[PDB]
Amino acid sequence: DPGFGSLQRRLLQQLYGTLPTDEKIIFTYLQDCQQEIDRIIKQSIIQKESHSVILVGPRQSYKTYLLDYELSLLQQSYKEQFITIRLNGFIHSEQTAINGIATQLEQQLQKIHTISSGSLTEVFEKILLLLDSITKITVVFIFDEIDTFAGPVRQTLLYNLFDMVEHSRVPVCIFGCTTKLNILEYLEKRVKSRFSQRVIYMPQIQNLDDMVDAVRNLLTVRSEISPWVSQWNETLEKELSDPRS
Amino acid sequence: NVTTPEVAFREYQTNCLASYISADPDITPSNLILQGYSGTGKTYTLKKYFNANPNLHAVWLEPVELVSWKPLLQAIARTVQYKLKTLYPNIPTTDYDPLQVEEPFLLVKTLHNIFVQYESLQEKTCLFLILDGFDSLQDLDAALFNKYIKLNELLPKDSKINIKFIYTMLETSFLQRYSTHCIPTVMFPRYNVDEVSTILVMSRCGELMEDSCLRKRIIEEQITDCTDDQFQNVAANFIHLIVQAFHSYTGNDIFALNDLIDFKWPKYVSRITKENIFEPLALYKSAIKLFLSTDDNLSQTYDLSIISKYLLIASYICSYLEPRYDASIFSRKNPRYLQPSLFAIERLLAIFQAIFPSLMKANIEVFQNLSELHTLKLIATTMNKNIDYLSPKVRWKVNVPWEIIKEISESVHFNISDYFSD
Amino acid sequence: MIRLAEAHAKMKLKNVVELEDVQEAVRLIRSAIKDYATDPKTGKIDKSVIQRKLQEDLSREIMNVLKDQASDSMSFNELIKQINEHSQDRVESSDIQEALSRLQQEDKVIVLGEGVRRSVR
Amino acid sequence: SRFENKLKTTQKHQIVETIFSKVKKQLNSSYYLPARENEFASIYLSAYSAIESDSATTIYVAGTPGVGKTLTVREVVKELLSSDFLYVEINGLKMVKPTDCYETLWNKVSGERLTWAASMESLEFYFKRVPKTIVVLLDELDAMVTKSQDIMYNFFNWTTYENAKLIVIAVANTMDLPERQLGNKITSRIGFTRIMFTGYTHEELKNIIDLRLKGLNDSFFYVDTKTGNAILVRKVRLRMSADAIEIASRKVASVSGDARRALKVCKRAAEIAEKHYMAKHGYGYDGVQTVHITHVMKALNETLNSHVITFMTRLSFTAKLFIYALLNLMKKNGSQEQELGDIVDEIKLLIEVNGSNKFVMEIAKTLFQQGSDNISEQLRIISWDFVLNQLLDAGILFKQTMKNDRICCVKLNISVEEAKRAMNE
Ligand SMILES: Nc1ncnc2c1ncn2[C@@H]1O[C@H](COP(=O)(O)OP(=O)(O)OP(O)(O)=S)[C@@H](O)[C@H]1O
Ligand SMILES: Nc1ncnc2c1ncn2[C@@H]1O[C@H](COP(=O)(O)OP(=O)(O)OP(O)(O)=S)[C@@H](O)[C@H]1O
Ligand SMILES: Nc1ncnc2c1ncn2[C@@H]1O[C@H](COP(=O)(O)OP(=O)(O)OP(O)(O)=S)[C@@H](O)[C@H]1O
Repeated sequence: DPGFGSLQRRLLQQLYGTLPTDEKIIFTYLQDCQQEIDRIIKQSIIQKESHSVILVGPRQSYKTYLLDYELSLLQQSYKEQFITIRLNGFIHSEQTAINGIATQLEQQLQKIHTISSGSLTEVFEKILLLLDSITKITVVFIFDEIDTFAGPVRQTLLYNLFDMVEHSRVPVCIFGCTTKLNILEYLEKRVKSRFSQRVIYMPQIQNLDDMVDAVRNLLTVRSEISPWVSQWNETLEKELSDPRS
Repeated sequence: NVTTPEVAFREYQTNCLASYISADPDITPSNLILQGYSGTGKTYTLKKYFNANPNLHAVWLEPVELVSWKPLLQAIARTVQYKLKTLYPNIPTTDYDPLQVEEPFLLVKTLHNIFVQYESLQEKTCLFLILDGFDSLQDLDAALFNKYIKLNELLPKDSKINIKFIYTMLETSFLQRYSTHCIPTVMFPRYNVDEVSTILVMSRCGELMEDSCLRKRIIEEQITDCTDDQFQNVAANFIHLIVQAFHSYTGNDIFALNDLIDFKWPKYVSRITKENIFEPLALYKSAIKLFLSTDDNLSQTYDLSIISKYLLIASYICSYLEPRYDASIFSRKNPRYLQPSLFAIERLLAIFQAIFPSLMKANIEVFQNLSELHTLKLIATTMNKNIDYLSPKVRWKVNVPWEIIKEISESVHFNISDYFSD
Repeated sequence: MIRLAEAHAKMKLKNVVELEDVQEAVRLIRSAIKDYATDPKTGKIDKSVIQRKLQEDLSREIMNVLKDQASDSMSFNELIKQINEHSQDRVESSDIQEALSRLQQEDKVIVLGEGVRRSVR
Repeated sequence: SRFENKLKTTQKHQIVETIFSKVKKQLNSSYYLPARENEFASIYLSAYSAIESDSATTIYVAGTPGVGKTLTVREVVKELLSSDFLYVEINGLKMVKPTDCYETLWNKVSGERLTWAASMESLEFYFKRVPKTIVVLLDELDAMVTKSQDIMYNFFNWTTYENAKLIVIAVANTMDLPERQLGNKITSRIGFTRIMFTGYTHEELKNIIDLRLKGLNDSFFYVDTKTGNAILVRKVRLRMSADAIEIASRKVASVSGDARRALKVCKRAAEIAEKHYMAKHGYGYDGVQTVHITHVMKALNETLNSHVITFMTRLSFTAKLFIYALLNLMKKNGSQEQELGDIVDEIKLLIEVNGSNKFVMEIAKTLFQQGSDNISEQLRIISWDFVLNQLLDAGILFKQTMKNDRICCVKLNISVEEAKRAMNE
């Protein structure tokens, strides 16, 4: 029957979170944090702050998930108010990261309405003079495994970006994702000092009951797609309720 | 909504694979790990799944035919662009140089440039890029698996087309290094013996019932015209026989068996007659002389000469006799198992001149045959291949096992059981 | 074990060896050896995490029982025979005492006189 | 320049500005100074002598970041701007390659794009040929001088020339930099004329704070109670209680005494109070205010406390088991280095030392097979690979690389003591 296929579609696209952004259901045990992030990000876009921050927590901690949740949520609200730039630490070496910035910047400008031209040195100085310098566009960054930049050798790119945080009139924002709990000691004196010293640890599930409630959130559907949705959710809560099931 | 095929021993895996993969790019996860050791038919169950579901779109790569990640990237680029050119002939396109990409980020930029133009698509469609054996890349490092995991994120989220990978790997000692990513994965355990036989027979009857040699010997012997089943019976019987007789030697492989079968089928055919076709028993009792030895080998009385024999047999003497004792047990008045210790030149010459049967002092043929040996890699040097023939720090060690030593001793009639004492 | 358990039973003037009279024999033989598994050198510089988990799972199970046992009151001994005897060897049951003491602090149950043990409303 | 307009858009619906927002806005890290007063004048007169008399010298300055030295030299060369010179911020940590400085130089001299070779050729040419003073900011010199000092060798052998139209204002991190990597011959040309920058006293910190709060200290805004907007509908006032400022200055001057750290922690407490005030009234983002000591107390404590303890108190029971076993091994062998398979053996111990208790039975079952006796008899515990990794990448645990996973070593990066304490909670 069509209904069962439709309901399976709904449940599956939920269990990837691929629902439309307004329908995503974020777990309670971390709401505040994204709330904490929400301000941190929205007042960095609307009120044009320029503060940096580092999310930290183990893998599979929804870091990029919370980030893209916020960005999508803002997209429908403030479409052109900003641009987004993500430079994964893994694939982007310290030198390739420059070209990454350049290219993502140019193809964001071509979406909001010559940069990659030149050599690595030239494109780097170009992005410098471009950023460092009615409203002004804010440019939000996202780093995955930012720690890989923070090798003992250079720690250059982080330094330059935190300098942008410190100086540039364009209100920038940085969301470093990583996993090294003692991320700070990696950052050198110059880098640490540049850094706003604000790092938010991501929470973990502290109570069995919290995980039960998280499963409840995930599995539950909130509208009628197939006639069984009521039957579905009632069977759901039945099986999830009894501590002997 | 997809047609899950059926495989003789992949029921759970077929179901879970069709569950982790569908048309909808939304409910389709980013990556996937078909894991399991070589001999479980991953490259076959996956193919026999795709051929059941042709509406979707995939690309097939052979990471073993490539060598490094550079050709890997370049091949990914060229295959993707050609696959799209051949998937939608109508859309105009500007092909980007697949030989231009040399960095993992160059790949992402190129793919973005390739996908932004396909935005005239009618619906979000998936594209499953299959890497067949991402483990066996000859230059693997810790920092490659994640390098390929993360490409989902860099690429735009709302592109009309969605690249989704399917990695294939073995040696769970590798997949363990990436558990915390919690990427969905399926495992293929190796088969038991019986199911091995089942797969093997149902896959090789088509080869053996209609091969050239058996059909030939049909008319080459009394005709005894018969139905197809008689050949089925005899072939399947030979199959069960060879597998049940060589299992303990081959393990649960499917390829090794697919080699033994072809190495031992022609002779077995030769040993059939007019009568045994209805009698597998006597057929076995007649062809026995092969069922009991691999004969997979295709102690030599080495060409080397007397002076070489003595050179080698003396250079073997300090695989147990350190220079602490030689000047005692050889004067002019167990490490048989372990890897040999290192000689030094002019000790070899010493023991040689000792146990050569004052008779000889010339050393031109001696060193001549020494270089001969070193070209035969019987007494190799731990040091380099060019400066050995100086006298810098350089050690020599035998690379012949003890049986050839017994042989050389008996043939030269010199005895060696003496110098080893414990 | 045998020559020593029969001596223990000789003590207390017991005429026949019981079952709960070889147990202290085992204890005594284990006086020397209690603390090493593959390598010697006992060491053992004497609340553990695995003890935490033991108390926790006991709490889980006993709450589930007492909420499934509608007659909310039962003795500690009755409760032991209800759970600690269903299967393999009995437990200290003073760790059960700590469990129920926690359930008094947390107030998930109420001893309510030594004779029984009730839960909370 | 060209792309600057490309960052300016129009859709802006009267962004709401609350009180603490304005505060942090002037409290920004960008906009005479009290802390460095005699240093200001000293470097001012150094450059005055070097330029107004048309000579060339080397002004070395060193000290930890955040002492204002970048701002201080900028103030000096800014007052000098009003009275020949090219302020060329050659930051080694901004140079993509080490040699790239040359090109900037090689550009700022003529505006040409060639290699570093011809760059320095024409540079020295200009330094010894041109008939007759350009302040090149050698920011964070360390990066440039790492390979074999050839870079700084050049950068100062240029300076040593007499008629060289070349003043350098070098800033390094540490004082002994010229005496630990630079060549002795180089060290001499560097000279003994280096100005040191001390830390900052909490007095100076108060000064800089009230400076940033000059026009805003204890001042009045005109705040509409409906929207939370602030204008420098009730005329509210705000006081920034200088006692919290005092305690923050004291704490920072204690360990570091850095302007950046102090500014930022002040901003942090400010925005904390801001979010509390916003929550208490819910203005969203479209009588009298103060900042209690408790705000700065929280904001400052958060800059010291770690999380490793509060983290390990939240790991999976498997992880805690692993760690506790590792600690038993550390004290049993006194080696603070264990073998991985040995740890597995110890976990087996710890599971079996307790009796056949039904609860130990459940533990054994699950930890070795998630129930479902159908599949059972695991060699090493479930998720063991997974939890090992979840630890390792988290920087807690630290392991060498041998594909043989029974003799590979393992070591705690954190202190044993704090780990034990974490086990005790
Ligand atoms: N495109 C996506 N849409 C929705 N959820 C996603 C997406 N990609 C990943 N996730 C979720 O992200 C969660 C894991 O967090 P991620 O941020 O993706 O990875 P992480 O380990 O938490 O941090 P990273 O990504 O490794 S730096 C999982 O629950 C995934 O379901
Ligand atoms: N269930 C099956 N049904 C039919 N044939 C099978 C089955 N399983 C394995 N085979 C055969 O065994 C072969 C082994 O396939 P492969 O996937 O190459 O083996 P493998 O484990 O992948 O090792 P590789 O090739 O190095 S990845 C297949 O090509 C089939 O011919
Ligand atoms: N006297 C002051 N008045 C106002 N703000 C100050 C003062 N001193 C320092 N600051 C602030 O603190 C920052 C410290 O920057 P600087 O110390 O000049 O840079 P730095 O010492 O060179 O650090 P680097 O660049 O990593 S070596 C300044 O940019 C101001 O934001």
